[PDB]
Amino acid sequence: TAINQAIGNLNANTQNLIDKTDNSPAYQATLLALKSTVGLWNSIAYAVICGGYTDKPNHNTTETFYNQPGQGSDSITCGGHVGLLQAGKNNSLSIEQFATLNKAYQIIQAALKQGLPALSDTKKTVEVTIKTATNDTTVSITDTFINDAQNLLTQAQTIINTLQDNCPQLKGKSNTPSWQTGANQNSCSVFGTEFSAISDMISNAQNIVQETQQLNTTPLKNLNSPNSIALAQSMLKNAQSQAAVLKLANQVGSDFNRISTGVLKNYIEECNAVSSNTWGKGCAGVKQTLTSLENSNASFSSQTPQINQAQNLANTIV
Amino acid sequence: QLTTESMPFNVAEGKEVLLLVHNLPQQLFGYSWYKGERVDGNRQIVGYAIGTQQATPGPANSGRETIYPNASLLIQNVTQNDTGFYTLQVIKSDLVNEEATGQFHVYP
Repeated sequence: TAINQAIGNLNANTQNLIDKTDNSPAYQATLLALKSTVGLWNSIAYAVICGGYTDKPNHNTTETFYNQPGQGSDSITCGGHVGLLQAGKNNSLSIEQFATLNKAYQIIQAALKQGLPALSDTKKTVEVTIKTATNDTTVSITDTFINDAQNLLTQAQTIINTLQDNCPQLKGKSNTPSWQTGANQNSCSVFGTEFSAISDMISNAQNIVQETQQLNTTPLKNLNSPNSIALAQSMLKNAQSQAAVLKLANQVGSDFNRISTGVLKNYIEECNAVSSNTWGKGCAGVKQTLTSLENSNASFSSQTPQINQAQNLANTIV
Repeated sequence: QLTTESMPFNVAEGKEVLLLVHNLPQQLFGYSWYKGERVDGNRQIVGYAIGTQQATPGPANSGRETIYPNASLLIQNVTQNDTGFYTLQVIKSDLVNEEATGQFHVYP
């Protein structure tokens, strides 16, 4: 008996996390992980040191990645003289590693101007250019890329793993941001809790996406052990998964707060109107989305008892 | 101004020499030594990166040099080949670069 309303609740819930955007915890959490990643990179990027040799030392060659937030410039160039010293953990990124980052970066930017679609939507595509010179040589490619969470998170994951696994070193000084010394700093020391936090967010947003995925393809529509034990385990499964979602999204705000502790406390949420003058602040419109998530979480929390009932009924059949 | 200085300036064979550095900048990213009068990938003896406190030898390396953390460099058991010019490339923390050249003479 108490089913038919409980299902309506479980179903309506999915429609709302998956089709809606404005009030969706799942959506906003996902979007927050992407914005932050971008936000990270903008704040940091002008100071990461790329160019180590991987086979052999050399000061002659220098890649320029366009539409990057460097210091004076709207491009970053991966050093030539740095080329004299081996790329690796705690030193310097390789040019390759930077290129693979930049790709992932350009994709996420392109998809935000176009704007992340809803989670049920997997169709949406986006065009993205990637200009890169050498010294001379010059490559411009415009390719079509899926604009969906699933994928953009993978790009974010690409970005943060580059930083965490390689811990590049950071430029000295000589209006700068305040975490910048006159000496080199291992970016895993300085930005450790941001890397961990944004990483934790990406990684959580992924599970959101999964769970919503299976949830969406699994709508729902008597005696003692009369094969309605199924479609209770069913009902169970969905509720236990909607719970997971709401939890994870909450946790994405909580994961974000850790930064509001550490060094990019202020910078990651601020800007000046990619351009010459965007280095050193996140310039990704994070606040707006944070407060949008916080509210999604709050508003949806009113389902948290309906969901737990679903479970407790389910289990009493078993 | 960055500077180098062999000692001894003239070097007995089978013995050893030290190339001192002067005016090493305060704040470094790393630095490198080169057989030659010029900075050349394929003539690098060794590179030291601050971030990792590590010394990776380049192609030129005879496996008888030792670099130290104030940029100085030592060659032991010198051979006739070791004679010549030697060049120090230094990268500052803001990535401004600097070179200095020096030289020693071996005799049999």
